[PDB]
Amino acid sequence: QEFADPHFAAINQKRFDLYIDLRVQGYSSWRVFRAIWGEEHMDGPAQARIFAMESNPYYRKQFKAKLNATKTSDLWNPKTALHELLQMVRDPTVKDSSRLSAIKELNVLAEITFV
Amino acid sequence: QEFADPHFAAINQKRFDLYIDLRVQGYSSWRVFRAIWGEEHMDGPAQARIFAMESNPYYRKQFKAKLNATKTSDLWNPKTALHELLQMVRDPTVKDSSRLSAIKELNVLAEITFV
Amino acid sequence: QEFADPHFAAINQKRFDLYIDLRVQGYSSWRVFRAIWGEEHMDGPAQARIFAMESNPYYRKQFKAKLNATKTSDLWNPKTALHELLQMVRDPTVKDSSRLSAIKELNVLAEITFV
Amino acid sequence: QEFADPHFAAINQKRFDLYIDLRVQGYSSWRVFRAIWGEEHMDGPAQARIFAMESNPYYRKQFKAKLNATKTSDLWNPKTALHELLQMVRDPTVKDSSRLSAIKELNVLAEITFV
Amino acid sequence: QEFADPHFAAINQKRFDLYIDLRVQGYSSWRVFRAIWGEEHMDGPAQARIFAMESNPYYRKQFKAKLNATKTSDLWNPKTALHELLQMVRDPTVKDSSRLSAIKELNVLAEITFV
Amino acid sequence: QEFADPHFAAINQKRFDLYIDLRVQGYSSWRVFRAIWGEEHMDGPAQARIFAMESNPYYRKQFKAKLNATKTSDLWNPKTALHELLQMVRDPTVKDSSRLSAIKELNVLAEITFV
Amino acid sequence: QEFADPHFAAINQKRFDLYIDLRVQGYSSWRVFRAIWGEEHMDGPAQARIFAMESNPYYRKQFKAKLNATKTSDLWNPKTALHELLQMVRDPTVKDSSRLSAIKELNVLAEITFV
Amino acid sequence: QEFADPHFAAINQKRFDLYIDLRVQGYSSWRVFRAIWGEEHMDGPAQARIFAMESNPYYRKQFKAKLNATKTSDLWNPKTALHELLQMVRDPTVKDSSRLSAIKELNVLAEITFV
Amino acid sequence: QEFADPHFAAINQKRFDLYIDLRVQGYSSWRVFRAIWGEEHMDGPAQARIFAMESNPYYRKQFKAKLNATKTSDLWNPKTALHELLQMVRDPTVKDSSRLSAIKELNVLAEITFV
Amino acid sequence: QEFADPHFAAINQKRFDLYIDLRVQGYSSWRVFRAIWGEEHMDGPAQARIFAMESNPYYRKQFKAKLNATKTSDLWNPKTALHELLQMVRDPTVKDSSRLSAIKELNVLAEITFV
Repeated sequence: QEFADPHFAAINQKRFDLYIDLRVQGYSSWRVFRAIWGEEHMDGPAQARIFAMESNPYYRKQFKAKLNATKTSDLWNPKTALHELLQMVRDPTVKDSSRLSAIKELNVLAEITFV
Repeated sequence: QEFADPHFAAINQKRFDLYIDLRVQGYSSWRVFRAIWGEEHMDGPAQARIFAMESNPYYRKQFKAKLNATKTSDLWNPKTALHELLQMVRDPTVKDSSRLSAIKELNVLAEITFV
Repeated sequence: QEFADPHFAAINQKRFDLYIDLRVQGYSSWRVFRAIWGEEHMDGPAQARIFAMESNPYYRKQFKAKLNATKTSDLWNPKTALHELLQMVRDPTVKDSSRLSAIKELNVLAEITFV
Repeated sequence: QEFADPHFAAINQKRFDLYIDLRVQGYSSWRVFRAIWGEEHMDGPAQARIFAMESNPYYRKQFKAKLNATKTSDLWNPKTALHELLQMVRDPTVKDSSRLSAIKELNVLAEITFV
Repeated sequence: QEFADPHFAAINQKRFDLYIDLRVQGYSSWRVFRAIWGEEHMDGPAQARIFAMESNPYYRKQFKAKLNATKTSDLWNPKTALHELLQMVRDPTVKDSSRLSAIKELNVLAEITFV
Repeated sequence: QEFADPHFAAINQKRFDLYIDLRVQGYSSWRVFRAIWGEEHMDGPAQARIFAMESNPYYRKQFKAKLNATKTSDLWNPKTALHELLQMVRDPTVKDSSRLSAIKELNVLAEITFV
Repeated sequence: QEFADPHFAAINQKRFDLYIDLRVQGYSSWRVFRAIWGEEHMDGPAQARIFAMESNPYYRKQFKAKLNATKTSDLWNPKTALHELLQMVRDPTVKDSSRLSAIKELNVLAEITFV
Repeated sequence: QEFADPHFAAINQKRFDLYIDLRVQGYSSWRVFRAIWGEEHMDGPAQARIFAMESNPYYRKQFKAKLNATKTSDLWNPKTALHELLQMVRDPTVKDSSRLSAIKELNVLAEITFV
Repeated sequence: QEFADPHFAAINQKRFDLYIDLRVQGYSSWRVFRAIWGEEHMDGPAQARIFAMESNPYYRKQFKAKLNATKTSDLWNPKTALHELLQMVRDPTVKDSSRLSAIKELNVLAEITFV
Repeated sequence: QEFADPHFAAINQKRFDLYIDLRVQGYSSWRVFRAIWGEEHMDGPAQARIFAMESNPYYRKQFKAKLNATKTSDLWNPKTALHELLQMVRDPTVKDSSRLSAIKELNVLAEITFV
């Protein structure tokens, strides 16, 4: 499918489930297309194909169902927040004001004001 | 219709419904034109054709009706807000101050201050 | 009328009503000229012709009448505000701080602080 | 009058009234000169001629009289404020922070916090 | 007088009164020189001649007298403030944040919060 | 494995444990790939291979388990916060506002206001 | 005196009084040198000669005496503040945020909040 | 060792202690490598070798032990804070806002508000 | 003395007193060197010679003595503050936000809020 | 010593005391090297030699001793703060916002609000 076709589902259905799950977990678009649909990027307009598959009625319904079926503890739980802030702290590409603010917020969260 | 004609409706009516629904859901203009009306972009002035079809009395009336007929729980419900903030968190193109602020707001929302 | 003439009304009167209505609804100038008066842009100074037709006594009086005759619920009602903020959220051209602030305000409005 | 002459009034008096009225309504200078005095711009220094006619004793006195004679409801009344903010909202050239702030203020004004 | 001479007064005295009055009303320097003393600009250093005539004892004394003799209602009265803010609002060269702030302050002044 | 293959685990399993541990400790991606998988960077798209191995079901499950199994005292304890702020203070590449803020926060934490 | 000589006073004494008075009134240096000492600028280093004459013991003592002898009503009295803010308002070179702030402060001062 | 080898310890053990101590005192990485391991920089990727030696299990364990064994008075004691702020004050490369803020904080700390 | 020699005092002692006094009054370095030691700048590194003479034990002791011997009314007394703010107001090179803030502070100081 | 050698002390010991004293007083590094060790800069990497001599155990111990032996009145006493702020005020290279803030803080300190 190198064209821009919304309705071609029920033939490639297992691939659409991987895309829906990876998207509902929260990772961005664009790349997930590279992951699941290979290097079909730059076929025509890549954004066109991406948002064309982003508009399937099958997509929309299954995405809404899976999104509403996930409890709000597999998306944001305290330990993941600590890990994300720590990732931002230890990355030497985040500029320095952002690292300072991340240290501030890790300080505020875990009552670590010298105690 | 490669011209800029407001009133040519009642001949292409199913296409106007897809456009109205996709727009009322909230996605931007410009691209939705690429989606539903193919690659007729850059025919003349693309913005001219877009806002010419954006000014149909048929458009305006049906858009207002469908917009007022949608309950305020298919546009913004808490779980969609969590998913959008998480999308902004896990995207490595959002600069770093925005990611920090998104983490802050996800922190504030779900009472996740170490509890 | 490729010149800059204020008083030439009562001959083209139906076109002036479309312009007045589209302007009173709130959309910007410049383009509405492209819409209703074709591609007569860049005839001389486009801004000159635009603000020359923007200064007709007939214009001013009818614009004031139609503007004062519109109830303040066809301009800003809550559901339109929700739709505009959602448009700004789902547009991937709005930079990232603006998207974060739009999410914040949609959060504040519809009491959606985890409830 | 392609020179820079303050006192040449009482010969061109109807043109000076249109200029005074358009200026007292609040629109900017520079262009109003293009409107009422044709394309005599760039004759010498355009700003020189503009502020030379801006310094006539006849001008000053009539401008002060007409400015003090206008009630403060033909300049700023609530419905005009709503229309101006809406113009700023629907213009796709206003950057995105300004549009967000305009939405905020339209929100604050018309008690539209979900009610 | 194409030189830089402070004391040459009592010969050109009517011109010095126009300059003093235009300056005491509040308009900037530089141009007022163009207005009253023609196009003698760029003779030598224009700023040199301007601030040389700005330092006459005759100037200083008459300027102080006329400045202290003007009541504080020909400089700033409410209606002039409304007109200046409206000028800043309707000028399409003022950037967009300044226009928003001007609308805010016009809102604050004339108790126009939906009332 | 110079391709982009998610499921090739159970053959290289000890390498996946080092990656999981180094990532769960908080250091960034990209480099950890250089560390554990040599200089296989720029094989194709490096980000593609990185986030392809970042999407293994085996990865996800083991990463979640190890992340939830680590007590919140091997990630952020007070002495590590002091050391990180001190690192930011003594690094002559952090610009000067960030160093000032780091000194401020080290001041605030350890009650060192002249006492 | 095209050199840089501090002590050459008591020969040119009337010129030093004009300089002291113009400086004590508050106008900047550099130009006052152009005014009183002609176009001797760029002789060597202009700043060198300026601050060399700025360091005379005769200068310092007379400057201190004249500065302490001036009452604090020939430097800042309310009407001069109004005139300076008005100058900043009516100058079309002051950018637009500064003009807005000047209007704000003129508003705050003269109790002109619609009264 | 011009390669990138984690486990080569117990042969060069005294050098690893100097590195651990200098790092635990708080000075940055990169240079400490230049200090203790000579000019082996730019062998391959310098950051690669640096963070490869930064990931030794021997390193990690000894670094954690020495870091937890240092009392919080050899890292930040009041007199060191005064010295660091004074260093930032007397350095003519710190820009001017940072110097002003450093003076402010030195003012706040040592109760030096004219007393 | 075109070299960089700290101890050469007791031969040139009157020059060192002028430097100490001019520095203790508060004017910057660099230029004072031009003033008292002629045009010996750019001999080698000018900053090197300047801070070499800035490090004499004789210098340090006499500078400390003279600095501690000056009462805190020859450095900052109210009338000097008024004069400095007025200098900043009347200088047309200070940008416009700084001039506005200077007017604000002169307003705040001398109780000149319309009284 | 044109190499990078930490331990070569007890031969050049008087030079190390001057360096320690000048550093403990608070002046920056880099230049102090130029002062005490001549023009040996750019021998290899200047920063390398500087921080190599900055890491001597003899250095560290004597620096700590001398730093802890200095009373907190030879580093920051009120009169030095007044002198530093005055230096920043009278330097015409400090930009204008910094000068304004320095005037503000000198105002705040010495109770000089018109009294």
